[PDB]
Amino acid sequence: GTPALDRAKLLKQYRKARKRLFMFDYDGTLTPIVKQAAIPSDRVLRTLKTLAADPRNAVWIISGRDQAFLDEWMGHIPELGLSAEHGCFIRQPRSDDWENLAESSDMGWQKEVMEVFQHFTERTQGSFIERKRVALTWHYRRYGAFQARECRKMLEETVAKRWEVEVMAGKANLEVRPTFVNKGFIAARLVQEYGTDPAQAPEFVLCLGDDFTDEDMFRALKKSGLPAGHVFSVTVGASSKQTEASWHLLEPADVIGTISMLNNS
Ligand SMILES: [Mg+2]
Repeated sequence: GTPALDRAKLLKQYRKARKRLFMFDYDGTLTPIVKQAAIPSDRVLRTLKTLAADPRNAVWIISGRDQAFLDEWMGHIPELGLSAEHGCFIRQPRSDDWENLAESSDMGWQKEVMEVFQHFTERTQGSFIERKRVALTWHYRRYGAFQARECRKMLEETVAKRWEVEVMAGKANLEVRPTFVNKGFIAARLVQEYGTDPAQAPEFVLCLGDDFTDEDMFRALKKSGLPAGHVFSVTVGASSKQTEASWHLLEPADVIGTISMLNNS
């Protein structure tokens, strides 16, 4: 559990900070979860535009949403940093260049993953491989769970040992993906971009998200080296929710309200 976000504490550090960093998950955080439906309201867009208008602020939207979604709904706010398709497409603040991070990355790890995946596929009836530009996935929905543990172990003693890649399990599913698709990696990278000089660090960081993928960002900020009172990791959810975050807000409405308070600092 966490205490409710201390809004006075937040506002005070915001006003004091000369550089500020915002990292926002989209779905469930800036807007409610719904069953292409979750388009951003005018209020959300206006609030983000006003926040990004301040050159002291670096404002990032970090989403698994398709690149076209973020581009169409938020691209017109030029100061926003956009991360789409789980970290696969990035648009820096004030850049009109979308970058494809897969084509920048050495994907040489895929061959060895395919080798390990073929080994287990030959020994696990009904299993099969799915190949993407970025992620390689071993499906066993059709013993699976045990084989997946064996496979996970083999990937760890080989592929993961020499490639910046991480192993992710699904319900009946083993996926292997570059570290750059991990939100914690993305958050760590955003902070590291300010350099190692402590006087050039952001003095205010607000990091918001609503589910397990966002827990990685909160964990990453614990390793940032930033002064405790400078970082606000906030989960969107119940007060009783176990989280790596330090604070909670109950609903996306409370998120937008909180940003609105800052906009009026
Ligand atoms: Mg979310």
